[PDB]
Amino acid sequence: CPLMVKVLDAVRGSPAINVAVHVFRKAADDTWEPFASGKTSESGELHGLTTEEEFVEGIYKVEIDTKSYWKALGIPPFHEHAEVVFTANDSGPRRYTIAALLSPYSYSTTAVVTNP
Amino acid sequence: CPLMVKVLDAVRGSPAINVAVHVFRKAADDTWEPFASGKTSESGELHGLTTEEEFVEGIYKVEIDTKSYWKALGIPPFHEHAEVVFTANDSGPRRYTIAALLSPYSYSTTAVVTN
Amino acid sequence: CPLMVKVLDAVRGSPAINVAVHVFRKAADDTWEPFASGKTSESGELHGLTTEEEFVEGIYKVEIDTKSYWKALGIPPFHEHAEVVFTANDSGPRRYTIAALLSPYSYSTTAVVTN
Amino acid sequence: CPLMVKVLDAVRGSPAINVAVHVFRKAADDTWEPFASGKTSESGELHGLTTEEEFVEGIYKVEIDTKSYWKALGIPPFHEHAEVVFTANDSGPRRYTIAALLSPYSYSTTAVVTNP
Ligand SMILES: [Cl-]
Ligand SMILES: [Cl-]
Ligand code: NA
Ligand code: NA
Repeated sequence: CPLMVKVLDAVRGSPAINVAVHVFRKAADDTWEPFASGKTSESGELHGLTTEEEFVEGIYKVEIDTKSYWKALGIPPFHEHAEVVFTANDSGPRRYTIAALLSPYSYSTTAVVTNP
Repeated sequence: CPLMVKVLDAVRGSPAINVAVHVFRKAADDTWEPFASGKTSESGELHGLTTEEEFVEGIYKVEIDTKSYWKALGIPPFHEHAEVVFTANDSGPRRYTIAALLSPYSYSTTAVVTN
Repeated sequence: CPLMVKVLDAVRGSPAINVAVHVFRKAADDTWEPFASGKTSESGELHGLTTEEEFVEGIYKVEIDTKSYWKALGIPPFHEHAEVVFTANDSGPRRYTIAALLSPYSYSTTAVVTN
Repeated sequence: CPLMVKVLDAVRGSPAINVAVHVFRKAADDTWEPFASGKTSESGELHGLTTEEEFVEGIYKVEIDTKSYWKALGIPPFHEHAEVVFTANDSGPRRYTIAALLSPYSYSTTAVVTNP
């Protein structure tokens, strides 16, 4: 599991469940190519997006579909989605956790990068 | 002037208006002594808490009354208040902006310190 | 005026100065068209990106060039940039402040929307 | 495990390790009485602070010793500590996770309250 996504809801104080997440990898022509996707679980987590073999160095984008999440709760949101863009680097063994904390008009995102 | 408080509401995307703020300063006996208080304006800001003369070196606590703010909006919040504790003016006078971004079950606080 | 960007540095407790910001607007063909750009001032603010006349309804993307900011300060950052995507002016004209609070491996963004 | 504390470092993108955490419970005389304490682990977590039996309804304070953490890293910080104050409420079964994300001049705290 080299890449995991965790989403929290700051209004309810809970995991953000059933949030759609789309991952893209930047192609040689500078376009975003679909890479992996899923929906967060009851724990607000999305595991098994990729493998160590496929997750090579590159520029990746994680799109978290926040607007659909808030609309389902009946809360008017600001953003279309949250976008997290970063370079994956082979500086020794690494695991990446992309965390996001959501509010209707604000979000925060943190990366937790560890040596397993 | 040397100490300002700014509060935003992350649910509405607006300044957090009429939020009560209490400032304390740690005394020689280690107790929290009342220092200043007020309420945020329509812009979510609270100015005029103190003066350069009165705002001496010390340990200060800025208590932002978040629970009362959320309850008045009909939203159940988690925290009793947000507490911001810091040493001020230990390298000479500075201007401090204590900013807070509020959600019902989360908040962030940042300090902007200028010379 | 109707669109302002404000950026703070959570490591230094200061405005984030000289941060490049690029704004795009989604076109009818679903592509991101350049809309405006600039750099934050000594106050961490970027004013004058657009006018009420030009800032019509649409989907906008505000790209804040965080990696270049951190690299210039000698700090290794995680993100390439912070991207803020939103629909603007769909219920008539509004004034938008896009605020961002930066750390090397984390950022937050908030919108303050006024009528 | 009704109460857990998790601390992250936003400068390094890592768990905040060996951070001292002190929990207090508000007494009848309005004073803060020591309740539990510990240091965050290699995962930035602090488990086993209390038990379901002892963790009754009340007002609690979680103090995270951020200044000592940053001083050890040689980074000048703003806050003396981060303080998280809340009422524990018996609205059915509950687990509380107090999360904190630390930067030298800013921190964020979130509560994740779940029904186990
Ligand atoms: Cl003042
Ligand atoms: Cl503008
Ligand atoms: Na994975
Ligand atoms: Na516990």
